[PDB]
Amino acid sequence: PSGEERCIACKLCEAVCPAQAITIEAEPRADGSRRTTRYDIDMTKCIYCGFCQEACPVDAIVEGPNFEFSTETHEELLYNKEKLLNNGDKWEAEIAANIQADYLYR
Amino acid sequence: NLIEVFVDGQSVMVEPGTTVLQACEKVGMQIPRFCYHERLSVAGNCRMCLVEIEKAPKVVAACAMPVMKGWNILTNSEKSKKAREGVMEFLLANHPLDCPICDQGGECDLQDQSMMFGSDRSRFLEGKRAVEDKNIGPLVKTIMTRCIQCTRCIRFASEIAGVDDLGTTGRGNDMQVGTYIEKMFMSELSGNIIDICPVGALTSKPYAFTARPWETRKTESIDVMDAVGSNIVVSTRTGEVMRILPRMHEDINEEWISDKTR
Amino acid sequence: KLDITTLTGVPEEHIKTRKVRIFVPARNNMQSGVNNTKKWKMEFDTRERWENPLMGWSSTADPLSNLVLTFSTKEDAVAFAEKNGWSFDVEERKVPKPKSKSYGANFSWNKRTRVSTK
Amino acid sequence: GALFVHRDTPENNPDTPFDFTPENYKRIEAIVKNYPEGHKAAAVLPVLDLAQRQNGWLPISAMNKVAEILQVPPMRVYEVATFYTMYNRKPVGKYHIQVCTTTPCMLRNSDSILEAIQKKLGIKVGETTPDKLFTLIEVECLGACVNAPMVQINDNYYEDLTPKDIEEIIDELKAGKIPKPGPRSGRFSCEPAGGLTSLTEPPKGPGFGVQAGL
Amino acid sequence: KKTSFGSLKDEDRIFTNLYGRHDWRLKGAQSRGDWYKTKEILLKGPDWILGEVKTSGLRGRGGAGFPTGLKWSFMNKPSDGRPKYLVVNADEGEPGTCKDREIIRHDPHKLVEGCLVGGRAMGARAAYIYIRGEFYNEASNLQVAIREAYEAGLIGKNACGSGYDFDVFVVRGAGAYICGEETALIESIEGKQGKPRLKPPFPADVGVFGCPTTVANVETVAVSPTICRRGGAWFASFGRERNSGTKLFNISGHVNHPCTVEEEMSVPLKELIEKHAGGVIGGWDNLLAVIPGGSSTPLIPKSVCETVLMDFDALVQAQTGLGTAAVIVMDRSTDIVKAIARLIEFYKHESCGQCTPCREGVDWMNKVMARFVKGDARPAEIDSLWEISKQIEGHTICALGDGAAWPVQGLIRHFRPELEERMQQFALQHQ
Amino acid sequence: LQHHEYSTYTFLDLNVELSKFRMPQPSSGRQSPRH
Amino acid sequence: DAKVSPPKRAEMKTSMESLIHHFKLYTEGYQVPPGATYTAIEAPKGEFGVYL
Ligand SMILES: Cc1cc2nc3c(=O)[nH]c(=O)nc-3n(C[C@H](O)[C@H](O)[C@H](O)COP(=O)(O)O)c2cc1C
Ligand code: SF4
Ligand code: SF4
Ligand code: SF4
Ligand code: SF4
Ligand code: SF4
Ligand code: FES
Repeated sequence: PSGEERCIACKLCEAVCPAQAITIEAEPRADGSRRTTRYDIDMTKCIYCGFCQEACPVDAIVEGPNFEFSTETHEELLYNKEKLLNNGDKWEAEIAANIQADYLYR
Repeated sequence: NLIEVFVDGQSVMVEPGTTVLQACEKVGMQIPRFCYHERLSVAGNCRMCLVEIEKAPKVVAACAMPVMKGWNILTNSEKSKKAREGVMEFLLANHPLDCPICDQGGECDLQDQSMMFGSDRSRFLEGKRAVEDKNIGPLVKTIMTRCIQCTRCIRFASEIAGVDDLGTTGRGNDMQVGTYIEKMFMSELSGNIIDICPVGALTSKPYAFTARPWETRKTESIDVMDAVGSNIVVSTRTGEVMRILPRMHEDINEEWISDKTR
Repeated sequence: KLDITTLTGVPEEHIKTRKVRIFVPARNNMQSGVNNTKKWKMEFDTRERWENPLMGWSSTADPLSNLVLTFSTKEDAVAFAEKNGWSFDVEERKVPKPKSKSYGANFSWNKRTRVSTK
Repeated sequence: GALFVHRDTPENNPDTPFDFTPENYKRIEAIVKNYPEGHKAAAVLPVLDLAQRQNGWLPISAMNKVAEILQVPPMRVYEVATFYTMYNRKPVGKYHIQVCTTTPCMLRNSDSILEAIQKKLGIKVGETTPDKLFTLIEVECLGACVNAPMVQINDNYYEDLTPKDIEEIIDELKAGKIPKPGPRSGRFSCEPAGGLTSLTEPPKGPGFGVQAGL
Repeated sequence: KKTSFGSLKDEDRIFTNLYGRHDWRLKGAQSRGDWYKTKEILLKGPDWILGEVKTSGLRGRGGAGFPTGLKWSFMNKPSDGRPKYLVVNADEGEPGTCKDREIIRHDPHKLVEGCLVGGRAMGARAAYIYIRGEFYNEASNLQVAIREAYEAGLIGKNACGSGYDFDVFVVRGAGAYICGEETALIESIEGKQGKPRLKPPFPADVGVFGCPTTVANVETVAVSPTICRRGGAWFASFGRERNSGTKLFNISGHVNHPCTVEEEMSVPLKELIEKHAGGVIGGWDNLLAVIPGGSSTPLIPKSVCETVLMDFDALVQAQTGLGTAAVIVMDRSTDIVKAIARLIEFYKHESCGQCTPCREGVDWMNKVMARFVKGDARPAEIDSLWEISKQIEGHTICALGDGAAWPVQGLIRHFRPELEERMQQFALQHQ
Repeated sequence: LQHHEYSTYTFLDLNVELSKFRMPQPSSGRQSPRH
Repeated sequence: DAKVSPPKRAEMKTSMESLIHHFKLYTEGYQVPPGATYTAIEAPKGEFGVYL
């Protein structure tokens, strides 16, 4: 809620990825916090298993409600940390409500 | 004058003065340890080395107990497993939930020994302790809340480095490891404390947050900074050198490397 | 004199130009466990890795970059390397030498082993 | 509540002036002679106690001076100072009131004495009076559990205390009068209060019931 | 052959000057029979002294109660060129124990002569008496007694004209209960933090300054001269078999006349409380959970106290221990949970910290016990506390852990209903 | 009753006085273990 | 059993043992005792088997 990114560069979500679709690099940021310099999910190697949503400890990475994100080029589907954060900002209102709905089942 | 002792019913001939842990090592059993390092002196504080000797009411610390002829070391008895579970529970009672952010994660003796010799749940329903972090230099990043008071760093600094600047201050659960003053631990072999520390309390500042253990590819090589020829493991991920870790060569470098090499 | 090189299907460049290292992996000094130091491993020589222009991901052209094989004994790994016609280098196993440990020595009357702090 | 890390301050910096007085140096020589040669590090506790007695508290400079005198690493002196409670690592009041609040003393309404001390001094436990003459701290078994309640001062045991007794002792200390150590009730020692139930008869004397073969 | 012990005449009392009414200086000690024919005892030989101790059947007064004669004989082996030392443990840190304070303050020459005799038995050049730092005045008294002995020639070169060179040194502690433990005492004397060693190297083979050392309680050492002069069989006469001797007892707590008294071993607890302690406050009906042998020993309910005999084995049968012989009495107008919690907090503050079991579990038990005293816990927590105590006990490097575990186990075992009642009451209060 | 009047340095002064009566101390053979 | 099945999210976020087990299970996984098995079920299309 502060606006700080939830990711703490655990890379365990990268580790559990069945298709190795997540590439993560991290360095201590100017504040000294453990943040990701690089977070990439290849939406073309992803199997949309739902892992790393269960695996990620801080709830940072979430498969949101959107399904209509078709692209006219292959490169558009190789997401970047900026693109993923923009998606999180775009869909946070729905994502938070869905997590609230299902957080007790998890 | 080898004497005969039995580890889980198997006869092993060991020289007098051999500890129970080394006798188990002879048969391949690696007694779980947190505070015992072969290079360093024996301490016995950790208490994870406790094992049951047949016909003996009290479990013994494998690290610090010399074997006696005819002893049968029951390394997997119910008593030994329960002692390991209790010691692990005590170790994890006040340990911070920093694993996702702890650099030692994936290479932490506490994690693996909990997954192998400990319970899968916590009965601790109270608040955990916190320790103010100490600054000991520009190379070792210190998060002392993760410390398990194994005293490995103190014994290393005293015995190998020769710098008697790290010690324990206070008593009880408030006991803390680190220079009482704002002293900086400076030595050629200071970086080895990062390796020796079982938990991620002491970690490499330059390597902090850069990578996780499973990702790295390990290449065995030799250092060139000095003519000692220390054997090293060069850890690379995605074609980029991530860290230099010591490799054991008893003849040249036991398990240590200089700060310049590291 | 067994040779399966023709039958393997490996291209000639990797058969001839690659050096395979037969070794017992050293213990990760970060951990005291020794379970990962009990079996011989065969690993191929490292080759070029470059950054992908689009994303910066590490790209490789070495088919055997990630190929690692486990062998119970050194002789078996050597036999496999010879049968597959790979040049092999064997590093002898490194075993921790036996040490003498005494808790009493920490409190010696006359020796230097006495410990200032416990 | 005392911290076990040292933050350098103008009062407690390493350059704070402390050196043993020459008589204390002779006492240090006497202390060192007690322990075997080559183990002069054993003098650390008595020498630190001497330093605390001389200065009233142990500054970091005092610990460094002890380490230098005994040729021991300073960190060991730091460890000894932190581990043992009696050593004072911060300045304390002229008279240190230590109230034993352990189970045996607790059963003998020690909290009453503690509260009376708090009210008279005006300071809560762990605080020093603005006059800097009294510091109140609770402690564990001081060894006179049988003569509870019992509050120790700089070095004297004022045992078998009642609220009025403790208030009177505090008044005497404020006046500068030195109270006599011992049970402030009628009893003189661990003797049964009403009367001696043992040792009523005179001592038997030398040579009593001595084994013939000796 | 007597089936009921509990009455000791003044003649048989070793500590004649226990209450201090007679002079504590050398003149008084000599007048009361101290330092009598000590030369003859020393000349008789180490073996005769150890045999006298063994025949006495004396058990260690520290609280462990190991056979004193066998313990001292461990040091009888020929010297290897290292010096030998005898360390008298005057720490007296156990909550409720005050005997050693009386012994040192009012009868120091007893301890000095006992040190000489024991050192002769152990072949020890010198004896170090570790005295609790808080006991400053008693330490000064002991130093004065030692000075008088040195002037008289009783100690020092040619001690008592026996051709035996012995020195008594008094070392004062810095305020730590753990230092009472023998290895912790040795470490503290050596100048390190007072943290117990691992036993596998035993104190006899390696001790203070890395030399053979025997650590004995002040009472055990003090009784040695009287045991030698009067004879071992004299000590054996008092008390049951294996529990022989006259033991100092500290009766404290909710008793009309708190006092320290000397009575034969095996004296009935009710007899000791009523005869010398003035009876329980409110009478015997009000008795609730007397602590038999100090804080470390588990509490016993009133029913057990009615017929219990104060000897080592009998108290062990009671699931308690004689310990330091300190009797702490609680009247029914007491919160047993609060008292046991205070003792557990004492253990938390007095823990060294090196042993993970003790360092963490004792703090854990203290927090759980505070929650219990408030009542802010579920009933299941009691079994969890029992299991935690069992984990702590027998796995620590020092008995302090077991000392912490035992009171919690005793409280659970004998007053479990009270804790559940308080938990239910708290739940009702907060609804 | 003598204990009623003891000063801060009484114990150390008594030790200083007793120094003369004390016998020669044993030596490990080295100035310090660190030596 | 938290050494085979991951702990619940609240437990992982509140308990140290649960966090350790979650970390290891989602990074290393659970070691399976050495062995081999052919397990078959009556799948809708017939017998489905895994020789693991
Ligand atoms: C935590 C703890 C505190 C102890 N405190 C004392 C003590 O204050 N005085 C004492 O004589 N023994 C104390 N002991 C017992 C000693 O470790 C040891 O058993 C004793 O000195 C042996 O004396 P003995 O030979 O007369 O039995 C303590 C033990 C423990 C575990
Ligand atoms: S939860 Fe997501 S953002 Fe956080 S460390 Fe794991 S992969 Fe990175
Ligand atoms: S949901 Fe996507 S990012 Fe997560 S593990 Fe599956 S493929 Fe990888
Ligand atoms: S910092 Fe690490 S090595 Fe040092 S005592 Fe703590 S856990 Fe042991
Ligand atoms: S070192 Fe401590 S914080 Fe880091 S993974 Fe291990 S137990 Fe967790
Ligand atoms: S049991 Fe407690 S007091 Fe004894 S050594 Fe261990 S931590 Fe220290
Ligand atoms: S290191 Fe574990 S008991 Fe010694």
